[PDB]
Amino acid sequence: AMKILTVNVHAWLEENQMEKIDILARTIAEKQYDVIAMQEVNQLMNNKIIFDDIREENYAWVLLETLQKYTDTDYYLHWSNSHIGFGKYNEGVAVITRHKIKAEDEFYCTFAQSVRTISARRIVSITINYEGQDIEFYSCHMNLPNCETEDMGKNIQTILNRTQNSNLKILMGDFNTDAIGNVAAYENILSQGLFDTYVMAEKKDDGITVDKSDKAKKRLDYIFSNKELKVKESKVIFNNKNKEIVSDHFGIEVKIEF
Ligand SMILES: [Mg+2]
Repeated sequence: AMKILTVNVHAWLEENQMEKIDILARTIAEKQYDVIAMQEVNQLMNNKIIFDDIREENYAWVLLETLQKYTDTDYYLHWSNSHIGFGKYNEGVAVITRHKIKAEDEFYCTFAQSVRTISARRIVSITINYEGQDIEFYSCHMNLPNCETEDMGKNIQTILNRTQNSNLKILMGDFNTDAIGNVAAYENILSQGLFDTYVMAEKKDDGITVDKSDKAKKRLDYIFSNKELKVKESKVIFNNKNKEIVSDHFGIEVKIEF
């Protein structure tokens, strides 16, 4: 039994930011997620390094320090910068985890690899040894499918080919692709040898992750798998129904057993 969460946090670009961080932290605390995957995690280019490449007030780092307020459980942070973002931010992705790790990677899944290009996207992977199996978790934030300088297929192939093994690869995040609207581009995702935990789930809700208040209701965020899994549940979270809103995207919360 393992519980996963993925959430595009729109870091430091949200109104009411501190309360929203607090909501997120409190939730992670109650639920005790094994792995949290986060996209649009920002830090100010001009702030001091704390350590590695992480600058003061990095959203993820703040989240973690807030998390410590509500749980004794040791959480670990792995973050990677992608490109120069909104304003004077570094935009990146992160993974938080309850578990210690065997491996960590940060790499570009895109052809663009310059911090000066919006379409350069770095991925963060984590390897956990769990119940005598090695599992790789990937936090992803992809470009629009129609993006004329990146091939989403190729990019996904880069992620999947980063390690050459027969490990369970779990691949989490914002894919900028509506499973309802642009079906051909969502089908294309799966063509890469991917299984969608939403579809595989025993219990599920409507699955909507972005709401612009059916005209404007979308499913843009996912949790994919390279193998078929026993997926007990797949709920949306932080949507003012199951927990308060913390971003401009809602999060996905998935329960897997193995
Ligand atoms: Mg956004």
